[PDB]
Amino acid sequence: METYKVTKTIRFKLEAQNVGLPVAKASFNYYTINKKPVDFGNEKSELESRLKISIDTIFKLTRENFSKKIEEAITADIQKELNNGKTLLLGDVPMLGIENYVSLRQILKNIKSNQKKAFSDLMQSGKNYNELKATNLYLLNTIEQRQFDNYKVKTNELEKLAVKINQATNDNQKKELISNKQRVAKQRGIIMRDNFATWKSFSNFYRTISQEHGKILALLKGIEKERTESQLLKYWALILENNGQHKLILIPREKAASCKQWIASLNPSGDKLTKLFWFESLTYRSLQKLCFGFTENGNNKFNKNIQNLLPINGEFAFQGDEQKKIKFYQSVLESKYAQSVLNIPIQQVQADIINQSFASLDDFQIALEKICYRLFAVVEANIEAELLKNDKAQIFNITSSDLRKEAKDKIKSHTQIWKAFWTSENKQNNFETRLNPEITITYRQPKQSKIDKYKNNRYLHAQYTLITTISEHSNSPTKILSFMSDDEFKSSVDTFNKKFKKDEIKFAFGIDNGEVELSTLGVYFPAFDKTTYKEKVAELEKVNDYGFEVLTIRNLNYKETDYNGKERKIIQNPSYFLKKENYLRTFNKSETAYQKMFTEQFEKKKLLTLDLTTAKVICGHIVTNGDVPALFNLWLKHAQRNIFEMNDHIQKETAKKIVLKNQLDTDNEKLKFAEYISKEKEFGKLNDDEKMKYTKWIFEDRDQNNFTEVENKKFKRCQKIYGNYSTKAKAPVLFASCFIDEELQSVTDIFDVRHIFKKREDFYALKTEEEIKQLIDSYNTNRASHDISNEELDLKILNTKKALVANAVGVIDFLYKHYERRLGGEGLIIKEGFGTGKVEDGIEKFSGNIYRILERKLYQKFQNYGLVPPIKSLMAVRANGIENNKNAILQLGNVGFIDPAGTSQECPVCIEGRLEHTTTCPNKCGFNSERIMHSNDGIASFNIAKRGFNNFVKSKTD
RNA sequence: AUUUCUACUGUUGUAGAUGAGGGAUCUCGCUCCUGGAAGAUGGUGAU
RNA sequence: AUCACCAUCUUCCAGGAGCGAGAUCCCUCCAAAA
RNA sequence: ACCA
Ligand SMILES: [Mg+2]
Ligand SMILES: [Mg+2]
Repeated sequence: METYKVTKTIRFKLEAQNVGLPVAKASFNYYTINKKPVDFGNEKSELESRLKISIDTIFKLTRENFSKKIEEAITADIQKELNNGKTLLLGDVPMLGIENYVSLRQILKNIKSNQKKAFSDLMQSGKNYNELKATNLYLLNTIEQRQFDNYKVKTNELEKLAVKINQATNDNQKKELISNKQRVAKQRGIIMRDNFATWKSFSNFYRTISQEHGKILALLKGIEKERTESQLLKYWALILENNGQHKLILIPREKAASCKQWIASLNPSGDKLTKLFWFESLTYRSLQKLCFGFTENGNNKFNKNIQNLLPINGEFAFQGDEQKKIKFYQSVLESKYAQSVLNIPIQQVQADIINQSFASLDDFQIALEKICYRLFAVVEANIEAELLKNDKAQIFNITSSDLRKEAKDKIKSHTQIWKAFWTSENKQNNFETRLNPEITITYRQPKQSKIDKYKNNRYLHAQYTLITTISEHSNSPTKILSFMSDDEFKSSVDTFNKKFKKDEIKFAFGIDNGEVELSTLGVYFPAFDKTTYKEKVAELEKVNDYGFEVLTIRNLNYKETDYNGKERKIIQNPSYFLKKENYLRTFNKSETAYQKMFTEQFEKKKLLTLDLTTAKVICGHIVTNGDVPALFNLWLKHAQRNIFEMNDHIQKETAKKIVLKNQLDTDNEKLKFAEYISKEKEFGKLNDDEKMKYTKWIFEDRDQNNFTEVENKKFKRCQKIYGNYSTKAKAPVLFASCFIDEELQSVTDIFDVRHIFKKREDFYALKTEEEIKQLIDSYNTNRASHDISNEELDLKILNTKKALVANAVGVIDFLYKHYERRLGGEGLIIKEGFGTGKVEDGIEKFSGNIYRILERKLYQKFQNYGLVPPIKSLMAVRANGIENNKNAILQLGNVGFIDPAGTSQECPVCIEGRLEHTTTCPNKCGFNSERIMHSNDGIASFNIAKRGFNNFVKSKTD
């Protein structure tokens, strides 16, 4: 479909020849080397109008509710300060320069601080409830005496603990500390955090005010920082091409004036295996700065002339008429003065801009940029030394790994673009791929943690890196988002959604997000929907013509020895067994050997679904088992974090102890865990005798026990973290228990239990069972959270969570291209709209959920094709899910969202039936998922796609 | 062994992904500095 | 036997700054002729 | 919707 301009930041390496922190920044265009700060006059005068507040309108900035007395008290407290003619602001901003101003955020902080100061003194000193009710602490007043006593019991207990600790000796001191920290201080803090209603409400109100202020604080901070970021340009840059390779020349502005003049006299003499390029261009965004930029001061010499062309002054004169603006700009280019100082190609502009007529301003911008962008070329004998002599030019070599290897046709995309920029054909499209006129250089020190311990390596020595920005699709409409109001982004999305047409779409992808399979994919086409069921079943059965072809590894332990005697395993890197050259080179085998190995090790089949947990693209084939290590790394990082966050990390020693286990031993531990898993309601109501049968139900094999209807009545309704915890489960679980007593006798105070790891089958192909030794070294009580630095422990889960998404986006894009080059039309990506309420629950249950990251990476992927609009504030548009509506659909470009109700069990053909088991509908229709889907778990994704398609077309009917 | 990340890894390096810099608000874990309160212990003064 | 004070010491609370993890968010990345 |  029709695209729009897109930007990316690509970088290379530089090798110095003649001479992180910004060592240098440069601009190819010679006329942006003396920049001046942007004209933000409007926004500065507009944001002050949002800062100012009128006292009486404060309480309507929040959803919270305060009684009238508290409202009056707060207003009185603020008025106490607003005397002497001060004016109130939503916050303090030293950059705008306001004075005699009073910050509301500071006052809200102070009235909270003073009261939390007085309340502690009152509670500590030993006053009474009636004394409290007579104080001026209007926030803490009116608490139930029950809470007051609940708090003072802990206070006095703590008091006791204090003097106990002072006269301490020996290991006793360790058992005291924990009892002081773990149970008393934390419980007391939570009591006041989550039970004092007015306190909670005021905390929420202050939070909302603080966030609101922070927004328009960040905006203004960026506005100010732009004023100083734009003074660091000093160099004019050139690219000297030779023998098919580029150099990089930086020349200071002290000499650019003479250097360009000298270069202008060079003779263009074809190709001699050496060229000295230099860029020139003008843009619409710069003409407005030229004409209506800083006009109020009157020193804009471009407005000492040209005024006759004006209607009165200032860009606001045009009132917003596109065709008056177009004509004024054409006249500006038509003026005698403008052509005397500008450097545009007068002939082509005159024959193609001034004389023409444009339908809209977008085309005027496109034509101006298209015709004003030039890439010159000159050549002369040994043209390197004159620069070093006359102009003191610094010189680097631009390089990278892909720019030095023998074979080509297999090269990284970010190098593909740079290779494609210089092609001759690209000069005849008017530079569709554009290299923007500003670039930067950075210098990185070596890692001492690598030097000391140490075989080529990046980090073993310093590096010079070049960062450049490249704009693809330079001849399509532009789109920018700075300073748009929140209500304009939604309108932008709605307008951009109009491009799609009802009969344009031809298929859809449905994606399901579980927790045993982190995600699942399925494909739907309109051809599946025949009239009779007998036709639907047959249409589905033709898997050979619809589904896609996938390879499955047959033996994950297979290994082979290469010529060096080293051994290699298939699981770690299958790409050394699928590609031909790699196998024949490394293992020195013959053609027949390769054919036999390929025919014996890998199975292949065509299906309608998949399982994105481990699928990967290897040498053009989709391997369903090509990415086990990336899943193991995630299931290991989750456990390593969990077993480190349940310790304690105070400086002073403590006796908290924790251990790993395969099963729980003492009934205290089982009773603690069962409580950790169940809902507080329907559990505390559970009889103290049945709390043992519940443990037997959770932790035994369920085969030798005669559990009655109680299981459905009670056990299955109070469980909120589902799973299988038996000893013979498919993926046996591995536990961590925490206590203090030395030997864990049958009567000990265990005060935490959790389930850490899942022993997924086929993890043993990488690591033996004993490699829980790895899961432990990352837990240690003595460690202080402040001390722990990177490169000795790593708690990050972001990278290991982006790895799986990186492997899944490849599969999804490959399938999208495959089907689009067969059906002739674009398709929709459908996933259910959980919103924000359920995303947090999903994170809680596992903490490695991939939903939001996968969505945020699909948006990044599919923008390049021009299929979703630019995104500014994602939470603005949705902020929530789609519930209780089985027809609605939320659309961002080609990415849809729907309600997930009743999708995971309905039969694709019979609808009314339910298909939780046997892979055949109980209604006895012809449906049978044996030869279609990888398992019975894919039926959700299919449905997720199905409902995604039918609804979308339904939206276009009117 | 990489502009950068992940799995490998040296007879041409291999398979997937890649928009980077600086900053704002909030939640959780910790440390140093200054101030307030409760209190343990040796000593000194006093009625 | 009681009351005031000096000094070492324990805990909790408030404010300032810094480190580690997660969530939401923002701006910059093309201008000038004497 | 997440799951012996
Ligand atoms: Mg689902
Ligand atoms: Mg699922």
